[PDB]
Amino acid sequence: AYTNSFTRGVYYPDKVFRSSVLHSTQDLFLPFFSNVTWFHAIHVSGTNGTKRFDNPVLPFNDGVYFASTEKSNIIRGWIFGTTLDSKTQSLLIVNNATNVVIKVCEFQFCNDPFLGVYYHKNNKSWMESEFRVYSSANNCTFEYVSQPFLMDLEGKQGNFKNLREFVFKNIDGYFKIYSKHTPINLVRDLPQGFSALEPLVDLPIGINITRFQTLLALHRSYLTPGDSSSGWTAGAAAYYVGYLQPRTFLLKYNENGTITDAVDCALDPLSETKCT
Amino acid sequence: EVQLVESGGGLVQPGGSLRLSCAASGFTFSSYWMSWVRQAPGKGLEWVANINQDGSEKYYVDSVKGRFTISRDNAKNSLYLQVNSLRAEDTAVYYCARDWDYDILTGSWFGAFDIWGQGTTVTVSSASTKGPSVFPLAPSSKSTSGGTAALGCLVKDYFPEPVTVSWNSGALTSGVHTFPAVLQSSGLYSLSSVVTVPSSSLGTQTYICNVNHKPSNTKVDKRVEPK
Amino acid sequence: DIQMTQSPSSLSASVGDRVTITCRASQGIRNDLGWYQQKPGKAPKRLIYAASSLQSGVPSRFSGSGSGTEFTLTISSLQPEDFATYYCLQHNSYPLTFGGGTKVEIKRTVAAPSVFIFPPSDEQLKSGTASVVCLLNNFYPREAKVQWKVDNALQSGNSQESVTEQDSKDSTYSLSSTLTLSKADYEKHKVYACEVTHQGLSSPVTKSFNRGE
Repeated sequence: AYTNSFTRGVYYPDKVFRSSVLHSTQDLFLPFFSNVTWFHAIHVSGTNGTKRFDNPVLPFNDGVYFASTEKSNIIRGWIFGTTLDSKTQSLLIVNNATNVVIKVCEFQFCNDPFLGVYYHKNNKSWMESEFRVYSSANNCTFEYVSQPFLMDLEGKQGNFKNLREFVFKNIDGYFKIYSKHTPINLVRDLPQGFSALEPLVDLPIGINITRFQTLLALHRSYLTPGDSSSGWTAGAAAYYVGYLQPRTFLLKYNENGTITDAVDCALDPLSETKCT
Repeated sequence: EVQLVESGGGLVQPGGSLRLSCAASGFTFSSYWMSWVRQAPGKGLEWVANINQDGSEKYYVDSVKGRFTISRDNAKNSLYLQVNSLRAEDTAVYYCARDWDYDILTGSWFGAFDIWGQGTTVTVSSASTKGPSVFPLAPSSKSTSGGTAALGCLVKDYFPEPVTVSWNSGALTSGVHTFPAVLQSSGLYSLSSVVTVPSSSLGTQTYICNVNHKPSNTKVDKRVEPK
Repeated sequence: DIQMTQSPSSLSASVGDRVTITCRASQGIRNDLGWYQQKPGKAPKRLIYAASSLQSGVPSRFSGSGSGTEFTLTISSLQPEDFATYYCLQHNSYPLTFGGGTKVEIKRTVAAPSVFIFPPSDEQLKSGTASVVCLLNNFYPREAKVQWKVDNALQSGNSQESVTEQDSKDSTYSLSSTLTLSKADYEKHKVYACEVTHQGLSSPVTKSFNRGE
């Protein structure tokens, strides 16, 4: 499935503050009105149907625009690296429901890594359970841990309440991450609207990463038996992936220093004039 | 052949509870999303809830959230909309409805509702069930030189809806007008049934109004006479 | 979310005439729109899906078109069966939303109402309330005015009215107006009159009676 990412994918090119100015820059951005691949989730049980739990590996290319909508925090994290063989260092960003953890280590990943949570009937609480991202870790260059907040453990489907936009690109060894969180009321596709992605982290990994893959989580309620047979729920969530390309953009800085709008001068003849 | 029937309904007080079932037949139940829809009396259609084929993903309208639970038994071929804790606004009719096409298909018609049950009525109110009083509306005489007379029955203070009105059994259909009931200030329902007949028919012809109010389990036959 | 706004809210047309109800989406729906036909008490029937597709069992007189955000349901040759409220719906995104609904009515020749008034039954008076009823029978168009006068005094807040659905055969409407009073209040006054104005009438028709007559 394909959707159109109308305006989205714009993040601040740099730290520099500007005001009431139009600053042109060339950086890797998602093109406007680009075509985005749509991935869908509802893990398939033994029975088959519309159900799909898509955890494919995707190309890193120029960098990846990642967007996800979540009813119930299905998507735990991502993997970045060439092989993911445990041959070399790779990036593992996962939220183990308790904290965000980042590890560079040479992890061994399973064929189909995923998370699962299980809920016991005796106690009414959703806790994580099955976790099979990595067998073992090799040497580790860097490790990071983050806040204690919790994530949505159950497979609850409904209008997508939240939107989390991320841009991953590694330039010069630096793995840059940008993000933005907003509430949304829309199941089908990305909302049409413009918003920036402020940079959260800059990691010095300096590893060459060819490809990446997303990680999802399972959600089990009390009713379910713990087993891996068919007691698990992937949830409603879906995510989108686009690819950045070197383009020129005109960024409009407001008085605040926040960017209200942008023009993709590559897009249309009207746009081309705007940059000039 | 293809039929879906709602069930449950009935009146219960506010903060009440009801479990509307919906039995389906005539199609592969497990492959289609189902949907509750309500129509308050006087109001327009409002979608309630939907459930996906697997029964996992469920969606509700905001007003309902927490209050109603949409369940499913593909094996059972039934819908189950569990309702708690009822509010006055909640009064309405509930239809369970088929989506069109297969839930599987990428081209998804599931939102289109190709089949609907008759509906079930849920009334939320403090009033108790009460049978109606039936009063005759006697005809005027020599109202006009010609002879056209109108007569009828006043069915008053009954709760809840519905009520059935017939004349001379099924026998007299023609001029009959049974007006929709109106909620009175009291919170009880009132209505009138009328029929126009020839003035000459007065005395010669028997006119009996037949009122049946199922909830109160009451039946009444009143004969209307000139006076 | 998206709001669907139909127009017009109501219309009246003659039998064979062509009727066009439009529905406007606040947001670009694509073609995720369906149309439904509903009769007074009865549950809705689906007319069209995917904007153009007719559903099985529907006559070709019904058709639906659309492009962009605006969609139209046209009825090429209106029939008497067609009386109903028509609603558009957008399945494009959640939540599913229906338009306000457009009431269609069969235009017919103007007809004046027969007017009758009924005094309260003796049996009713014991209840303590008195109900005075005024029947307006078989008139077209639907707009009809009823004023109540007790001893030539205008009344307000005391009355309730009800209107029937348009008649199958006649395509006419009927109305009932109920004036409710206390028994005590009722006994107080002599003359009860109901006055009616309608396009059909050249002069006002008023029927009255005297209490205890």
